[PDB]
Amino acid sequence: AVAYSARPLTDEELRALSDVFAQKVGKQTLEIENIIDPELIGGVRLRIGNRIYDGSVSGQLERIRRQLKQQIENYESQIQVSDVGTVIQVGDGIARAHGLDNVMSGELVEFANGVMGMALNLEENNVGIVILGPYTGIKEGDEVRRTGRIMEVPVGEALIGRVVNPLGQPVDGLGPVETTETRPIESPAPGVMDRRSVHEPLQTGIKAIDALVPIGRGQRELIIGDRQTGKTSVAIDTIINQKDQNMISIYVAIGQKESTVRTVVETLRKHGALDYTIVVTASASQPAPLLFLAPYAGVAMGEYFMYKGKHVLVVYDDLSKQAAAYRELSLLLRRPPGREAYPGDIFYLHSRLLERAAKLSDAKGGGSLTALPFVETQAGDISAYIPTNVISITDGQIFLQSAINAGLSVSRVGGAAQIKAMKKVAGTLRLDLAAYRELEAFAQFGSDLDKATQAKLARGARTVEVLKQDLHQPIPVEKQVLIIYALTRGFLDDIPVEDVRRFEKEFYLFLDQNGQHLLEHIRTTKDLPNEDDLNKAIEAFKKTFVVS
Amino acid sequence: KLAEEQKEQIVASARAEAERVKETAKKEIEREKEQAMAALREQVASLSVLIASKVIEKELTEQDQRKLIEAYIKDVQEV
Amino acid sequence: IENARKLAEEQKEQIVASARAEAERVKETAKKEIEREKEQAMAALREQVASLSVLIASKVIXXXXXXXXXXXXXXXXX
Amino acid sequence: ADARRDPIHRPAPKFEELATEVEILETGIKVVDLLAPYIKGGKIGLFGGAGVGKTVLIQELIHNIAQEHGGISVFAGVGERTREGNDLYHEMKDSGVISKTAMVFGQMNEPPGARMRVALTGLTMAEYFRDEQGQDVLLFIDNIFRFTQAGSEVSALLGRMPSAVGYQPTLATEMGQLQERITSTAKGSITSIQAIYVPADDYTDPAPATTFSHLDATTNLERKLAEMGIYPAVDPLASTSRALAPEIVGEEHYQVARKVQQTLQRYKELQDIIAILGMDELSDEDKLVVHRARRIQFFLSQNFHVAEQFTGQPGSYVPVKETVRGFKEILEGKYDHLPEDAFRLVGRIEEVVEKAKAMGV
Amino acid sequence: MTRGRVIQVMGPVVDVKFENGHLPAIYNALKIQHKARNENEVDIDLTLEVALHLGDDTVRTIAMASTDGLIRGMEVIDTGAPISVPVGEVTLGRVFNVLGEPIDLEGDIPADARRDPIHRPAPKFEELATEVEILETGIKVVDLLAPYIKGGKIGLFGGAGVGKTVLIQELIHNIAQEHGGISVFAGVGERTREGNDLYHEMKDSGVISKTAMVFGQMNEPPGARMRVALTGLTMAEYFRDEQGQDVLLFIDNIFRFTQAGSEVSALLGRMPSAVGYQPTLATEMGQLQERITSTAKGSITSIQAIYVPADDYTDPAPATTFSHLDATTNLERKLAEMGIYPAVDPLASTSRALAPEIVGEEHYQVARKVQQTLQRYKELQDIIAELSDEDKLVVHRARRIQFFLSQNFHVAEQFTGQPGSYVPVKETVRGFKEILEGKYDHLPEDAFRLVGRIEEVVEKAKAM
Ligand SMILES: Nc1ncnc2c1ncn2[C@@H]1O[C@H](COP(=O)(O)OP(=O)(O)O)[C@@H](O)[C@H]1O
Ligand SMILES: [Mg+2]
Ligand SMILES: [Mg+2]
Repeated sequence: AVAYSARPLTDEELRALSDVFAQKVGKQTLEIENIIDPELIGGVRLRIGNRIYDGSVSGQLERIRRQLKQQIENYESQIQVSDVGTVIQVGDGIARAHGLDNVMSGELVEFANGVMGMALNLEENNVGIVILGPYTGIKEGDEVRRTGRIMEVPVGEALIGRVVNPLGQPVDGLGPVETTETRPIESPAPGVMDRRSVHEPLQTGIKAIDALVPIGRGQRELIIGDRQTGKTSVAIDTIINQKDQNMISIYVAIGQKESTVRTVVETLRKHGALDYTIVVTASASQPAPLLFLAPYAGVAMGEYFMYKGKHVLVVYDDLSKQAAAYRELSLLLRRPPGREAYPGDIFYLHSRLLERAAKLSDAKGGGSLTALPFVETQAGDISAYIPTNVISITDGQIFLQSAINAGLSVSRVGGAAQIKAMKKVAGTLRLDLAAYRELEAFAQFGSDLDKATQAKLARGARTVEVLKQDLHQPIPVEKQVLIIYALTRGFLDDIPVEDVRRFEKEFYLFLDQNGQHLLEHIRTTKDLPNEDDLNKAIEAFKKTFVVS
Repeated sequence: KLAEEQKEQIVASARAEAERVKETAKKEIEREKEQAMAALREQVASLSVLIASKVIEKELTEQDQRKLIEAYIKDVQEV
Repeated sequence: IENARKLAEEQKEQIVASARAEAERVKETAKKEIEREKEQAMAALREQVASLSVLIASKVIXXXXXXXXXXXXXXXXX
Repeated sequence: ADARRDPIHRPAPKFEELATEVEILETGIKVVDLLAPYIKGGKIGLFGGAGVGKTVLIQELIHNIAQEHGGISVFAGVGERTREGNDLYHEMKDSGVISKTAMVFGQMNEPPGARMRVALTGLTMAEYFRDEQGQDVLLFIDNIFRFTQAGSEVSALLGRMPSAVGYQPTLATEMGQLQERITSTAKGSITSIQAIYVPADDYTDPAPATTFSHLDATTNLERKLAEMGIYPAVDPLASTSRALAPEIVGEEHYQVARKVQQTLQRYKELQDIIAILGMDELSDEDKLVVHRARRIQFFLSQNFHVAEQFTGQPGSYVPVKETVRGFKEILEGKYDHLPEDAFRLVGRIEEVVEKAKAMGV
Repeated sequence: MTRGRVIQVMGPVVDVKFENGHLPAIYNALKIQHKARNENEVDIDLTLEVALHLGDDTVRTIAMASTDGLIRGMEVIDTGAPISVPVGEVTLGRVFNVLGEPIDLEGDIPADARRDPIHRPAPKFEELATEVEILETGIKVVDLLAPYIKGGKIGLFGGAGVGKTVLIQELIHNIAQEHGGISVFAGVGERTREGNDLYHEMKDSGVISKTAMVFGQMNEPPGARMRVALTGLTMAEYFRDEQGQDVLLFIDNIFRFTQAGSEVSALLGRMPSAVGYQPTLATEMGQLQERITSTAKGSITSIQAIYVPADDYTDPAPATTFSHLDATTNLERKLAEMGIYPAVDPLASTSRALAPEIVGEEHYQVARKVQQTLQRYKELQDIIAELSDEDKLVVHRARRIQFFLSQNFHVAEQFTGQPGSYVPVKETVRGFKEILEGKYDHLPEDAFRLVGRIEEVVEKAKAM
């Protein structure tokens, strides 16, 4: 009960104010200890308990707050009130404060410096705060005030084509982001009676994935491999290929290098993929609290579009760095570690996040959200703790070898998420790939009957040469299915294996020239065209081909 | 034939890249203008704050004491 | 074929360089114009800011007070 | 609001009420019928790692059994994928097993407190039928490991000193308090089939090791067998049943199963020396052992009804006597000339003969 | 006023009590300077770094030197800023410690110089370079098979007796002579004998006029060896930002940095992570390595020596440091035993810049062809020690290719006599392409030894 005033107030006025506040608060009597602080010349600033009622000098600073007629003639000044606390501990990124009586769990608090934090534990006379930012400006004795909102991020269409951090603050320097809505970071998943089976294909543009491990809209597929196997390239090619499809892509980078993020954004801008992409970033030099909220910010941004009937795709560039950041944060709070020093709820941390991807029913609107988590292994060990934690959450996996490993890469939902034209030709290709894969195991040095000597080796070698691809050059599904159909039907068997790539390039050129009816029939029907016409076109191309 | 088509494709891609660069430069100029206007507004606001503070200091506080008491009573009633 | 591709690439690179240089020249002209406009608007909107400051102080709380405030603002600027 | 309601927590049945007897339940799976048959009133467990085939086996068993049971069934899903429950609900609604089934769902996205106390709700629902109408009840549990995992997550914040590997001090007590209410008393019976998860493919973890002691028949799935394409991936030597006795299943069945296990163990002993030296440094009897063991290991696989959408084959069902006959013929060297690949993914041995015939031999 | 007082002393860890609302910020520097009042005391000159705010006006700090002789109640001064080291042209040719005081007995830096704080946030997203460039070292094998990238990270897997301190001097010399850059060498956990040897080597070969040196010794408290790399980093950042040069930074062992961090974390009472490391291993590594970038002004390129514990490449420390590296370079003994200098392994060395979209298409193809030929020659060793038709030609070309990778350096001149050369990337690519085509198949194999461009081998053959 202390007042700051420009001049020493009359004792009668002090008594009247004290009685008024005693009646208002709920106390029989109240006494005010007025001060002689001269800086506040505008009026009186009261501090009772942990509540503050401002004076008039702050209004001038509030004038700067009202930077925004002529400001409605400086608009109007009102007695703003706030609930406050004081810091009693700070170190390693976790604070601890007194006060903050009526604070909620998960709320957002603001330090006097300008940084934000989460209210984590509400103890009997304490609040545990996690600092989302630089903690070297916070010292014991500082003041922290409430915001009255659970954690949330800004959402909208103004975020498209921008680079932001997990709190929605732009980092590309193009100016403020003008959104008008928010969504909580922690939100429930769709229920059992809100979903439906996946029945639409998501085209990556890569032949090996589109033919062997198909992905549907609303699925959760995992991409797993060692470092230096190039999964960022797969993500970038998949994002680039969605130019024509009505899809919104979101790219989340966790624990990466900011230079590589810069070059990835430059690659995206070249191919015109920033008209439908949002980038959320938290580099390796940022605090662990920020490295751990980024996937949740990304999914919160995606669900805004998903719950309107639109289709979204979200990429988490590394979940194995989110896990390490969470382990670091939880070990600083002195929680008993489990296997590999990971906490007990490291499975919950990922299962609560990947269960927000769904294919909604037609009563809910019909939207979707696809997810592509990344996990990085050590020496190709797929039976570690985190890899097995995430393998048991998703609907398949794609194992990259230090080149997809078809012995461990599978897709459950896919198969019904494929077009009929590719479903007709994928089976033969799978059998040929298996035939070569097992044959080469023993036939490295050994004579075989002509069957296993040619049909089991040359066909596999040709298909392995066909499955290769180049960077940032995705392929349409019609061309994909046509080349796979030719290979499975039997052409290329008299073409040298050193010329298949040029054969395919020239075949695409011939198609784009004089195969308009074939391509349009495929694009319109989602079924193979007439076999006689296809064979005639392939024979014409083979006749015009100059075999080397 | 195919070589000339590839040359035309390269020319078209270069033209698209140049147009994107031109649009980026125009957007940069617009952003610079917006930032300059914002900075001018900020300087005007700071000068207004300083001059208003000086004027309010020069103003008589004899009635301002009663005004502050009345405003405090009103805020007590409101809260 | 290779010679034609190289010629097309060289012409495309020359066109890109010319477009970038023209954009840089336009940027220099725009920067000069924006600086001149910033200075002129600084003077004009500084007079306007003094007037609006007198108005804001009056609103928070005639000609003679405005003149005194203008003199004080000039002294502060000096 | 006026319907009768029962509390979730109650003590277990006493010693003077249980009933002990062994009858055999038929599933139509060769590796299960032969080497580890199921009991008609006990507890059955399916251990597995991540992505090895617990869910497919659960769905196949549901499809085969729940209709033949003709009684009541309860399905409780704790800590599993929500899309799996959505698929299962519609599959049951299409097949018609609903109107004699009750379902309870607490899944991956729920807080630990909900995942802890969901198995108890299905348990109460089944106990009502058993102890009030004298019926025979089936009980399926989607993953019983999540119950102890959620308990471990809670115990840390409750303020307890951690046990080995970070688990809770009260793992065995909670597991026993849950698992001792699933019994068959003098009134009715409760046949419970449970799927158990193995973290990091470690079978010596505290939770699988503790749960191993409550089971009458167990089924262990291994990733190495699944990597070779063998499906289901049941390990034929580490899966056990208390009903594999000469007086319960018969005398021919017992001898056939024992001989098959013996040949598989002998083949397992010779893996390292084959790996380093090769097959050329073995005696004739050892080569014969390998020749029959590869055929047996491939003939333990099968094609399932619920796996048709993956591969294409319609699916198969084999009674016990046919399985015993087929393995007896295999052990006798009757089919030693056919290629080893003709034995994969077939129902019976006549299908093996047909597949070899269509292969050009 | 703003005076603290010592409360507790437990080895290298100290606690200081301050006044209300006057505590120093985290990472600040505090000074103790005491003169013996009586015969029962000693003189103290100590520096401490703030680590935690424990509450009740108490701050827990780590010490940069020995704490023997501290008495509870001695005054402590709060400087108001982190450790500040001198920067500019005054640091070229001198040797410093973690506090920025010279240790070469050549005088003191004047008190009116400019000093910069040790702790700083990384450069922002909008200030980085949008493209990828290539650093031309001038060494044939490095420039052809494992190219360097401006603003990149390189791991040197060398050792003792393979010629590492000669390669470092050659890099310093070449960069300074051709590009105009400056070099900084930071030795973390350095033996004093080896530091003395390196200093005398650099003074002999003359490069000392272009490089700054910082030493954090093996006999220093864990706090000192944890913050040595930051002093070299902030010495290089001045030349990067203020001038706009392309700067080189050498780190003598990045493993001792993590070990010192783990020791400090254990001293402060923290729960250890997997394999007993600090919980904040990745955060500390990232805070060090994210300041080594290429901005729009200049660039810092870092070469770091890495030791792999227990020969385990999946250990947490090498696994954490390998996710920042852009290239590697391995030195091997037997390549030195054949008289090949530098003894860089041409097949173990890798780089992510060897892609057709960065180095073009001719460079890429020539590099791959050289690698395949060398791999085949390596395969044929068992047979060799008339086998086939093309294998003789393969061996004939491969001997010349393997010998042409050697070079004469400007720092080996003082021992050999030859002037030493600097070979551009276009010239080395053209020479290797011509050798591959066979245009120089009619010369003795010894002519291809310790020369520069492809004309010098022809001249050597002509004169021999
Ligand atoms: N009986 C089976 N036949 C064929 N494939 C199977 C069988 N069981 C599992 N699979 C393979 O395993 C994958 C599904 O594994 P799943 O059972 O979901 O793992 P989990 O053990 O986590 O339930 C499918 O893609 C399928 O290819
Ligand atoms: Mg990655
Ligand atoms: Mg399961």
